[PDB]
Amino acid sequence: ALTNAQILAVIDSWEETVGQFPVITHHVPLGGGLQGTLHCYEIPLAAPYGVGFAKNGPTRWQYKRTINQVVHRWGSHTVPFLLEPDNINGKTCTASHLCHNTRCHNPLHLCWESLDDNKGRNWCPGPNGGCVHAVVCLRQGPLYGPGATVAGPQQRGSHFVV
Amino acid sequence: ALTNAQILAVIDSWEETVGQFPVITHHVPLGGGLQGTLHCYEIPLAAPYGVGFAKNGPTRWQYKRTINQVVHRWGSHTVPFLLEPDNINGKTCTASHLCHNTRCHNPLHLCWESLDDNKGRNWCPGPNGGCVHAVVCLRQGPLYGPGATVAGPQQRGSHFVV
DNA sequence: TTGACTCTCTTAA
DNA sequence: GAGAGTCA
DNA sequence: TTGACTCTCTTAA
DNA sequence: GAGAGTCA
Ligand SMILES: [Mn+2]
Ligand SMILES: [Mn+2]
Ligand SMILES: [Zn+2]
Ligand SMILES: [Zn+2]
Ligand SMILES: [Zn+2]
Ligand SMILES: [Zn+2]
Repeated sequence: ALTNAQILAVIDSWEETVGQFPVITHHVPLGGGLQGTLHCYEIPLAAPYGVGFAKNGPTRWQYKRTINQVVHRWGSHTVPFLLEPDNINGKTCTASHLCHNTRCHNPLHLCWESLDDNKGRNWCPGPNGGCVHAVVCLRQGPLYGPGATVAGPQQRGSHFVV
Repeated sequence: ALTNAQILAVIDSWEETVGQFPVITHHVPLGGGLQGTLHCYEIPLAAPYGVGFAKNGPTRWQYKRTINQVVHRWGSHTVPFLLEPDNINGKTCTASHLCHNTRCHNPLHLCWESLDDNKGRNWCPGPNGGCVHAVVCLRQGPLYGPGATVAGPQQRGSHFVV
């Protein structure tokens, strides 16, 4: 089993490599009509991606290191959290982008939480619009808003009450 | 079926059968520290479910009718919206429970919207807690809250900024 | 040991 | 959140 | 014609 | 949002 020192070494080599990714400045809604700035460290669109990185899906990557002749591989956004509990309330922990930008590997833009918590950030009003996430959102969720519902609740007869 | 008359007949028959489903009262959070009452028309747990209904999944049902000697079948919650566009902005329209209760077939608890709009209601603060859905929520979403994030954004070195 | 591909899987609407 | 097939 | 089962699929995290 | 195989 990899030691804590060895894991810290993986985390450090990961940070070293990701820190050299292109840094892209994005202006983002914070909620409450305010705008803020996020700096994403974006993995390249095509190979080569950086030492240890490889693409396993359109918006999926993995980080790989070989330690004492054994190959180890992790989801590319999971590496910052290798020393954290990997489940909570019986739910698997997932890497969760506070910037909602999959290519970003900035660990200051990631948290470690259930898939439900993760998904729900998409509709959050944002840190200046009423976010109640204990680990606060960095921005308003991209899907926040009135929605585009096509048809509302309705009945033709009188069989129902709300 | 194809004709408006035939579609109205399907909707009316569906409403008549669903109108005989047991009415179950559910007290629900509305947001803002307030609570309300919903009356769900709940499909039975086991066969027989009602004329035209059959279960295709633990929480999935279908409605079927024979028109012009041909069998026509729909997802059991889609029938109220058979006269509505089946897509919006190129995204498939889905039946969406405002009461977050799958067994419920009360059309006054259903809306017709994209899967994203549908999902996002799970985290809405609710009609008295700040819901901005244009077709308003009937209750606070069951997943609204601070979440249970295990680890927040963090770095070991000094390569990153927010 | 490393890169660049390949494949399938999870969850809850 | 969906569609469709197999039997009786 | 109607009922009661079976199977796999879609989406975007 | 994930894990794992192949080949050189
Ligand atoms: Mn996310
Ligand atoms: Mn729903
Ligand atoms: Zn980012
Ligand atoms: Zn938030
Ligand atoms: Zn209901
Ligand atoms: Zn709402």
